[PDB]
Order: sequence, then C-alpha cells, then structure tokens
Amino acid sequence: KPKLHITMFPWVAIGHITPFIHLANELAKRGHSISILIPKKAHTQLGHNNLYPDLIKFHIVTVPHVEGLPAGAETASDIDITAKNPLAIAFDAMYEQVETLLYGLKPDIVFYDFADWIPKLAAQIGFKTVCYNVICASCMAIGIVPARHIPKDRPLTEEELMTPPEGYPSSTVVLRGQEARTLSFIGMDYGATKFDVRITAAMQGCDAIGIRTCRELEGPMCDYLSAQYNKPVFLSGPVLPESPKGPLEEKWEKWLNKFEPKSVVYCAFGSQMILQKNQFQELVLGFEMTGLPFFVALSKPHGADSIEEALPEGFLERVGDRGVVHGGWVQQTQILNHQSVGCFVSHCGFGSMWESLLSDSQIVLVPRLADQILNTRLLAEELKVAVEVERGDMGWFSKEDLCKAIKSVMDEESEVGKLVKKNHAKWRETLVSPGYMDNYLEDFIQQLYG
Amino acid sequence: KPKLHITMFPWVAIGHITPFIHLANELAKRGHSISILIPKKAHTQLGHNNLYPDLIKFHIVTVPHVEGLPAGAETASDIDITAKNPLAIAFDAMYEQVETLLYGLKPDIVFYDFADWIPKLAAQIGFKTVCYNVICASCMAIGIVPARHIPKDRPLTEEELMTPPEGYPSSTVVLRGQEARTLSFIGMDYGATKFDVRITAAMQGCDAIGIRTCRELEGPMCDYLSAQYNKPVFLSGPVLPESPKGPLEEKWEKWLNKFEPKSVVYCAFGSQMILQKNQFQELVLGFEMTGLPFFVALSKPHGADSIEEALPEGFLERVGDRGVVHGGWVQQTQILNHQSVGCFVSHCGFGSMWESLLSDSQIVLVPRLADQILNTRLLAEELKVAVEVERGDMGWFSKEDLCKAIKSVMDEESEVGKLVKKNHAKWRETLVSPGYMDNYLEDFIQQLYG
Ligand SMILES: O=c1ccn([C@@H]2O[C@H](COP(=O)(O)OP(=O)(O)O)[C@@H](O)[C@H]2O)c(=O)[nH]1
Ligand SMILES: O=c1ccn([C@@H]2O[C@H](COP(=O)(O)OP(=O)(O)O)[C@@H](O)[C@H]2O)c(=O)[nH]1
Repeated sequence: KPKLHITMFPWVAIGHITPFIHLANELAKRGHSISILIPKKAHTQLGHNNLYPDLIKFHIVTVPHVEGLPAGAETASDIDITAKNPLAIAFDAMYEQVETLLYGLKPDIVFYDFADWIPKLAAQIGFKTVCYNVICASCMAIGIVPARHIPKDRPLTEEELMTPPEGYPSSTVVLRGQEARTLSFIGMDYGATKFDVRITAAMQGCDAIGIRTCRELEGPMCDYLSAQYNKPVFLSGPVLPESPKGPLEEKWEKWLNKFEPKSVVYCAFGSQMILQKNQFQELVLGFEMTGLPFFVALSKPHGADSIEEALPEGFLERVGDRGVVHGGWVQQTQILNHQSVGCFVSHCGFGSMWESLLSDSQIVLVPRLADQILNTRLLAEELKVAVEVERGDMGWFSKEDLCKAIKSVMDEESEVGKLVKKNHAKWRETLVSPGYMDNYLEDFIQQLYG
Repeated sequence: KPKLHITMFPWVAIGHITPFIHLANELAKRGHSISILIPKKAHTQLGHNNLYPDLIKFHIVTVPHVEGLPAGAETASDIDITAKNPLAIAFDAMYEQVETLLYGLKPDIVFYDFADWIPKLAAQIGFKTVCYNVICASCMAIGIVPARHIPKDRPLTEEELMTPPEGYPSSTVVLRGQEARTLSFIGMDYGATKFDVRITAAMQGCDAIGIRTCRELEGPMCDYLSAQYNKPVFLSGPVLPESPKGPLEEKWEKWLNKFEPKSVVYCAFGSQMILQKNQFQELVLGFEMTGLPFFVALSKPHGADSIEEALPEGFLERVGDRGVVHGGWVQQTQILNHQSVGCFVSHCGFGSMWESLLSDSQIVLVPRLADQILNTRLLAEELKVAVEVERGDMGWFSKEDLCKAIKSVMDEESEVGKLVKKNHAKWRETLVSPGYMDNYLEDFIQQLYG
C-alpha cells in the first residue's frame, strides 16, 4: 500500500506541538509524509527536532493580531492568563490560511486537537481526521463527555467538578474536594466559545479519537470515551522520544558514586513548573528531614536571585554533602539510570511518569495539575506502584508529609515500600519488553488505514 | 415526550418568511411551541396567517438603518437591486437583538437560512440548529456545494456556471447555454461577504439540513447534499398550505361552463412575476394561435394603464369569448379543479408546481428563474409528466413555441400528450395518497427530536 500523507495542525502551545512532532517522527520513520503547520516562533524553537527532513515538512501559519493580543504573541508561552481569549480567537482566525494550505497539501488524514473547525474543512476538502490528545484519557473521560452536563451560562460548582460523569469507569481515579478547582478549566471561556463546547465539537467531528496512551494503563477510560462519543479510539502509545545519549555530567556521576546503590533520592518537577518560595523552602526542608542523600533539580522561585538566596537560612551548612539543590537543567534519564539513585520524587508529569515507570526507582508523586493528580491516583491508588504525598488546600505540601512518603518507600523495613516495588517491577517488565512500544505504533498506523 | 420549543429566524423576504410560517403552522398543530422573529411590516402583512396563536408567537425585530438603505425598507420586496448589499448588512446587523431574544426564548431548535452567524449563537447559548431551505434541493446541489470551487475574487464564467459539480446526480436536471446567468447569484456579493461564503458557512454550521421537498421527487439531490456537507438532511415535505375552501367566482364558473370538459387552457405565472409588454403580447398571441379556449390570469406590464391597453391591436375583437385575459388575482386552485380545465401553463414556481402535480390537468412549463428551470427539467425531462417551452437568450419565448407546446399536450392525437398524462397520473396517485404529506411531517418532527 502507498504511504500516507498526514497533515498536523496542533494548538499553539509548546506542550501540544512537541508531542505531535514526536508522533510525526515515528510516522516518518515508517515512511509516511508529514506536514506540520505551526507559528514562526515555535518553528524556530523546535526546528532541530525534525529527524526526517525529507518526509517531515514545516509550513508556517501566521497568528493574526486581534483585539487584545500582545504584540509578537504566537504561542501560549508568550501570553499570561489575561490574553487567553485573544490567543484562542487568533487561533480560530487562522482557519482560512489552514484551508488554503490543506487545498494544496491534499492530505489523506489531518491530526488536530483544539481546532474544532477542522472537520468542517474535512468535508469541504475531502480528508479524514483524527482528534489526537496528548493529555491523559482519564482527564478527557472524567471531564468533557456527553454524560456530564455543563451549563453554558454559569461555571460548574466544586461539587459538580468533584462528581464523575455517569458511567465513569473508576472509583479510584477521581478528584477529591480540594482538587476540584484543578478541573475547572473544562468549562472556562476559551475565545469565542467555552472550552467544553470546543472540545465536544472536536470529539464529535473527528473520524477517530487518538490518545497518547496504552491499553494496559488506561483501557477502561478509552472504552468509556469510545462509547460516549460513539467513535473508534486509536492508541498511539506514549510515543516517548529517544532519551538523551552521551555521558552523564562527570561531577554528578562522581558525587552520586560517593553514595551507596539505590540510596539517593532524585527530585524534579518537569520543565514548566516553578515553585513559590515558601513551598520551595518547605520542599528542601522535607528532603533534609529524611536524613537520606538527595539530588533535587528545581528552578529557583520567581524573582529570586539564586537558589541559595531562596533557600532557608542555615540549610546549606547543615546538609553538607548529603544533598544537592541545583537550579540548572540536568540529564534526568541518565541520573535515573545511575545505580546510586533509588527514588524519584516528581509531579507525575507525562514524561516523568513514564520515566519513573521504566526505571527501577521507587516512585513518589507530588502532583499539581488535574492530569498529574489523576495519573497519581492511577499509579498510587489503582496500580499501587507508587505513593502519593498528602497535600493541602492549594496543593500545598508540608515537609513532614513529604518526608514520611519518601521514608515509606525507602526503608527496607517498610511493608508499603516492598509492596510498591514489587508492583512496580511487574509493570516495568511489561512496559520494557521488546516490541511493546512498536506494537502500538504499528497498530495505530494500521488503524489509520481503515 | 415533551413538546419542542422552536425559534425561526428567516431571511427578510416574504418568499422566505411565508414557508417558514407554513412549517410553523404544521408544527404547532402537533403541539410544538414556535417563536418567529420578523420585521414589523412583514408581521402586519402576514399576521393573519397564524392559525395557532397560543403556540405560535411573533417577535418583532427592528431592521437597522445602515448606509444606502432606503427609508422604511425592511424586506427584499421594499428594495430594488441597488440596495441588495445594504439590506444584507442590515439583516446581519440585527445579530444583537436576535441574540437577546434567543437568550429569553431559550429554544430547543432554531431554524435559519441566510443568517450564517446563527450557529455561532448556537454555540454560545446552547441550542441545536436546522438550516431550512425553501428552494429546491437540485438548486442547492448544483450550486453551492464543496465539489464546486468558487473564487473569492473573480466571478464564475458562464461555462463554470453551466458545468454541474463533480458527482452531481442528474444528467437531466441541468442548465443550458444562455440559462447560465440564472445561477450567477451563487457568487454574487451579498453584504459583507459573497453569497456562496455565507451559504457555505450556514450549511456547514447547522446541526442538520432541512429541505422543503420529498424523497420521491428529489432523493438523489438530498443524498448528494448530505454526502457533500457530511450532514443529515431532513425532508419536511412540500408543506403545502390548505387551499382556500371558497365557492369559485360565479362569473368564471359560468364562463368555464360554456366550454367542453378538459378543453380549457389555464395560465398563471405566480404572485411575483410581471411580464414586459413585448413578452406579454407574444404570450397572448400564442394562446390565440392554438385556437383553444384559454384563461390567462396575469398582472399587466409595469406602468401600463390596463391589461387591454397592453394587448396587441385587435386581439380582443378576434378572440371574442374564446379566451379571457384577466389582470386580477384569481382562485387558481378552484379553477384548476373545474372540469372544463384540461391544461395549466405556468412558470413552475413552487406552489404552481405542486398544484399542477396534484391536478389532473396537463402541465406546460415556462420557467424564468433558476429553480423554476431545474424543476421544469425534472418534470418535463426527468419524469416526463410535463412539456417545456423553448426559450430564448433572455428567457424570451416565441408565440409559435408556446402554441406548439400547448398543442402537443392538448391534442388527443398527440403521442406526447398521451405520455405526459399517463406519467402525471402515476405521480398524482402517489402524491395524493392518504398520509403521504403527514408521514413526511411526522418523520421530520421525529428527526428533530433526534
Ligand atoms: O531537569 C530536568 C527536568 C525535566 N527533564 C525532562 O523534561 C521532560 C518533560 O517533563 P514532564 O513531561 O515529566 O513534565 P512537564 O515538563 O510536562 O511539566 C521529561 O522527559 C524529563 O526527563 C529533564 O530532562 N531535566
Ligand atoms: O392569480 C393567482 C396567481 C397565483 N395564485 C397562487 O399563488 C401561489 C404562489 O405561486 P407560485 O408559488 O407558483 O409562484 P411564486 O409566487 O413563488 O412566483 C400559488 O399557490 C397559486 O395558487 C393564485 O391563487 N392566484
């Protein structure tokens, strides 16, 4: 059969564009032609990521200036929350450029997420569509689904956000009372329409729903979504990029080598999150309390001159060589693979979650966003491969709760540590077995053909 | 099941508002609540048509004055072609009042045709929409459809207008040669946008397409439109208003009784058309040529003192009592049912088309507008229940051509006459069968519930 030509049109945020590029590389690796339509700044930012330049082509789309849009703003990273609606309205206004490009490109299949109008173009130009979602299936399933009723005129109440929709498959993968605000985005105003109206049309318009997940983790959610929207659900798999090769930085390798195997606690909260100073101080003190060696790589809190200035007084001298607090970017995958590292404290962001699952380190989760919480519930509560830190009203976490969670996994005495480790081993050796990722890619491509 | 609440917002023309009222009367008969939004002058003209005042409510919308709009102009009837764009801009400018009214009415379903912005209000307020078209499916299918490409700049050449879209279901229901201009409206500027842009958004925005037609006549057209737009198509049926059950004027009953049964040729061209004097004279001369009794009810040409003054010299003396030319409105349906009448010459306007099909009279068609031509092609060529008069460059028809058409159906010898009568009898027996109209309405309502 001939290779497919697929055009991708993602929402204008780095967190959306990058996974599409990851999918595009896996598809082009199998010989399909991919055209990706993105703003100029994102292309300059992410242009090196193209691994198959003959097959993968970038086409620049101009972001129209509209009332309220800051000058030079093309992506979600450029704007603060005040400009949310104008960016969305600017995103909707590139309909007519996208129509012009698609007429020339003539793709077999178009991938989109937030552009609910693309199916209108599918009927006009004649192409199939996949609604491809980088975020968790549970988020979609618990949030914007026909079973849940969302009022047009008023926001959802906290109890409405807390209560899962009728037929929702899990009692475990649920939000609590204080975490409801994390789901309030589903009904938020997003340009001309509210977000749930936009997503509902995107899901109903597509030929198929695409989810960046695997059945073993999220099978019940995908079926619920398939029943709810009466659409086939295609699972690409996680589509994890090849993790960085080359030697780990020698200073870190030397410092880690001072410690015993599996004895070091590594902490990182992804590339986006920046903690507030009081939470930052509370976190480092929690690590100090454990008495174990710790390596924490975190951005300094906003407006702080340095990591040291943000630190609580006397912290450095007491810790000595036990711990490192580092303001810079680090080779996370190489550090996790180091023999000295035995525990990973993360926010359960998508990349960190999969790296934790693939690693042999103990998993401790401090989620902030709604997906991180739901994925934390899956890992800690449903699968019991991890423990979750208890958290306060704003998501705030105390040093005692963080210390107790780390100790619960790290001590050889602790029964919970043995239990999560045994469960973690069983999932890992499913997840790392040869062909597991590739089977998802192949079946996904085969589903595109249907 | 609970009754539906339906709001109708038709384009500001009497020819659009009245059929919407016809559907509204039929829907209210089955207990649904209808709110109809129209300008004040249209309400005074059409208010008596409301048969179910508890269920059907009129809400007045003010037509804003905008640059170039004639004073007091609220409908297409008020304005000449010079004001076409100002009327459209005024129609589009009543967006704010319609939005305010829709917030108050809170309808389940909204019916619209030219108001392409209505689906945007649907997304904001939360209602389903039907794009309801009084004009025939064939006109929609041949004209503004994704398969046809219309430049947003230059106009569609006569050969482009002549050529039907790719996949168009009929070879027969097509425009010929100099008729191409009759379709030129599809690309015309209509206020801020060109007409095909407005209709394309309206068709793509709706939840379903509604057509005032039946599957038996126009089924392939409806399917083509459904495939082209990837939308459900709902067939209301013709929704014919009940004929005015009144005694026929005695003078006409007496004059018709002078002649033999099925021997009289009746001619009328609808409620809108006014012939030019030269075409008017050519028409009456064609009737005289036939030698048959004739009754033609036509408006006198614009600016003419009387029908008699417009007549070619000597016409009334030669015809005597054989024929009548009447400048006034007549009871068309009762005259058709009179036993003396055997033939109906019409312009194939929508009402005259259905009345001819339901009658036992022979059908002779002289179409002027694009919908009238396509429906003439369906009746005369596709089904062969009628004959068509040949027409000249401007739609002009010669008196010799009209005489030959009438003689082809009226002469008992004519093989063509026997054929159209038999075919007409077959269709009439289907069309008048009990429950035929009501089944379409009931199925239409059931589709609305969906
Ligand atoms: O110091 C750091 C922090 C993060 N990451 C990488 O950043 C990626 C994205 O983080 P994740 O998806 O876990 O969370 P997010 O960045 O989306 O908030 C992961 O693959 C991590 O390996 C890294 O290499 N070094
Ligand atoms: O002298 C006349 C002319 C017309 N009609 C009626 O006017 C209606 C509208 O005509 P049609 O829809 O055929 O053409 P249009 O008015 O749309 O051009 C038809 O139902 C005719 O029966 C009538 O009763 N008397």
